[PDB]
Amino acid sequence: SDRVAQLTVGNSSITTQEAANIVLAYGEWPEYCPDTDATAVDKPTRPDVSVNRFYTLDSKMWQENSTGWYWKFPDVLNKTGVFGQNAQFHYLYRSGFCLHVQCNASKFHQGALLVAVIPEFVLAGRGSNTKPNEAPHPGFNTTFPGTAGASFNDPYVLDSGVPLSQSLIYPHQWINLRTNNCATIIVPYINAVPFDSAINHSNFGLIVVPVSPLKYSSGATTAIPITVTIAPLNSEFGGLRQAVSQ
Amino acid sequence: DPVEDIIHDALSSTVRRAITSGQDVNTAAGTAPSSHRLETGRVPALQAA
Repeated sequence: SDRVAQLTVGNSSITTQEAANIVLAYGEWPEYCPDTDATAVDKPTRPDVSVNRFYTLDSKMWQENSTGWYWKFPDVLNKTGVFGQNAQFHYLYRSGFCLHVQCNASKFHQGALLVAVIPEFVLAGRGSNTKPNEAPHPGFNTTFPGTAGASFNDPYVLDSGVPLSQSLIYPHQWINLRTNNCATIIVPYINAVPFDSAINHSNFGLIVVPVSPLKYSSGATTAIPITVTIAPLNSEFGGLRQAVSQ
Repeated sequence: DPVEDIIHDALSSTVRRAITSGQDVNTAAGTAPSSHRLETGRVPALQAA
């Protein structure tokens, strides 16, 4: 009665049989920018069916010695669908997201994933150089991975200095292969400005860390993939001009 | 009365109304929504410096 669940957005739907809950980040739904908070004078555009739907990224294979992955939003949806085109043609972007991560496994596999969102997930350069002119900084592809998504190098510190233990203060959810098989999170627009660019600043990042490593006996299925799907909700765009990829 | 070109202007040279009244503006001006208007004869863009 509470394990089964169906989400539906636009022309897409998602079923699930073992996930039990919907984590609403910070207890607020995605809403449109009210007039008392808007700064842009122009009229934005609100498709609400061309962009508000479930885009399914590629799958990442969970290995016995994996280290975790991260995505940036709305970086992933900048080349796919009408969302990608609107974000490439418009300067001001605003939207909440609905994340849904699936990693199914038999009742004999064991493991646990931590699926969290990090508002303003600033990455860090791993290096002991203390002068700001020779210090290492993460490359562009390492900080804005894109639809492919990037992997961690040392997830215990989330590649951002902060420990992973306290990362549970963020809107998070576990994928425990004994109880649930997918985790979902509805996150609103989290930013210090009414609108913002969609190709320069990524509002937040998604984190999938295999805390309890995958373990199974011989003969079971070795290829355990993880699939993420994202639905931008209550999206607005403004400031139309020629297409700028980045 | 005997000569009235001198009274007609004396009682006409009072404070001439030069209305340019200002208003107390506390904050910057907002904006009102506007749709598209396909009309002829009413052009707010054409000015004359």
